[PDB]
Amino acid sequence: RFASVYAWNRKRISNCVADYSVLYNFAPFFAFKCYGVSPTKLNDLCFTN
Amino acid sequence: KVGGNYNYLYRLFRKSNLKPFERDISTEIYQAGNKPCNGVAGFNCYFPL
Repeated sequence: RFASVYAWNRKRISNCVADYSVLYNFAPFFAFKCYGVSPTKLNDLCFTN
Repeated sequence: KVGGNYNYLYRLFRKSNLKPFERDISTEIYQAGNKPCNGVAGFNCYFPL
């Protein structure tokens, strides 16, 4: 179960492999939009937070 | 124009980098690879223009 929108949680990830493989989690997505970063190129990029 | 000027477009992502002074008139959709895409699709089969 997820949290409400007024008390949304935030989980910090800083010491894990950023493997963007969201395809196996309900692949027929209703709204999959990307802002500033390409969809397929995100898997080969490093960030801070 | 106010919410117009659709005649000028661009390509945000392509299957391969264009050669120097290379021109591409076609605007086919990039294949996803992990999922067979014929028409519209999700992750990696969006419209380039």
